[PDB]
Amino acid sequence: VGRKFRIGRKIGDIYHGTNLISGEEVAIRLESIRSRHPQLDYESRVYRYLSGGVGIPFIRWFGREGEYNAMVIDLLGPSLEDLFNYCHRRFSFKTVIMLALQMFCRIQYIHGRSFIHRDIKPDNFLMGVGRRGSTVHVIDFGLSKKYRDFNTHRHIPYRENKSLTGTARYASVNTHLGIEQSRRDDLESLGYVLIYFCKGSLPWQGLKATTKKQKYDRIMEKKLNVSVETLCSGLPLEFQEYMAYCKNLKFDEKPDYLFLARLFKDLSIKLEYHNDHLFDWTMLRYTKAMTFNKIKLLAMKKFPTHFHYYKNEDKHNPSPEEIKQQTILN
Ligand SMILES: NCCNS(=O)(=O)c1ccc(Cl)c2ccncc12
Repeated sequence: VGRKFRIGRKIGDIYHGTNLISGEEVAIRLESIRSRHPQLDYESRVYRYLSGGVGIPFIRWFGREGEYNAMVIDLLGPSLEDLFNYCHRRFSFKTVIMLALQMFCRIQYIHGRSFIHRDIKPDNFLMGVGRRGSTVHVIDFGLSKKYRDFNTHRHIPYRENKSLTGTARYASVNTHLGIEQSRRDDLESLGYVLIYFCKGSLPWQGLKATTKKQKYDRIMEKKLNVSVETLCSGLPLEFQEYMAYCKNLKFDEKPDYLFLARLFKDLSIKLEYHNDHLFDWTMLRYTKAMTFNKIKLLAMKKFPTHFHYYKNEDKHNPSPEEIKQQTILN
């Protein structure tokens, strides 16, 4: 039903859909007019302005279908959180770095297009269905705002006392303080996600509360009490360096994107990694083609170079060479 793709299995408000014209697969969402505070049309406009860039979902059609407005995107495979779960909530350093690299360029592009995503969670990073199944795409711009005016490139004025949006686990510290969000906050959230991929957990998730605000404040307290080098407890120098730079950015200040890109790329070169686009889930699926704790042990012995991990008890800054000894182990 609908115009003019047919919606099917629920993957709501997101449903699996079929292009009747071609047979192409379609991810289609419809909002619920008029409650509560629907914004789908605005998001569709954001997509339209952002189109042309890599890792940007393509809106086939947006309009009003029957009662509800509908947005239509081509299918984009699993999120990085679903792949996170598929790899037992832990990524190898090669995957994390490669994900961080593409994520950098995607987020850079958005900032180049004068916007900021302001959500940045693994749930909002989807891979793709086919040939573009190696690329990383970005979704949900419902909270996105343009930070600089388009022609004049003038930054939006400084504001405070506002609420936080939207997920506290990956939220910036400044956002908890009710500070207007700049580019720096997108990058800080990104850093939180990278640690989330390395360790598999964050110090503030899994807390106790009686109300949303009390929940946010408790996460806020934990984030303030945790040092930068403490949360990068078993991670290389570049991981601390990234978070240090991002938290020390002015509101108006634009990030030196190439510096953070080189930061992770040089770390990759130190570790003798490559942009093979061979991720953890890729090689895990391949070995499984021939619980899953067995498969993981097998895949490591097959590709000893690729799989390097984080040890949960370590309070340490593992040298590139130290980590490269996990290769000779497997
Ligand atoms: N792996 C979870 C799948 N996410 S999904 O199908 O609901 C999905 C949600 C939201 C958007 Cl914007 C999409 C875009 C393209 N493909 C799937 C999309």
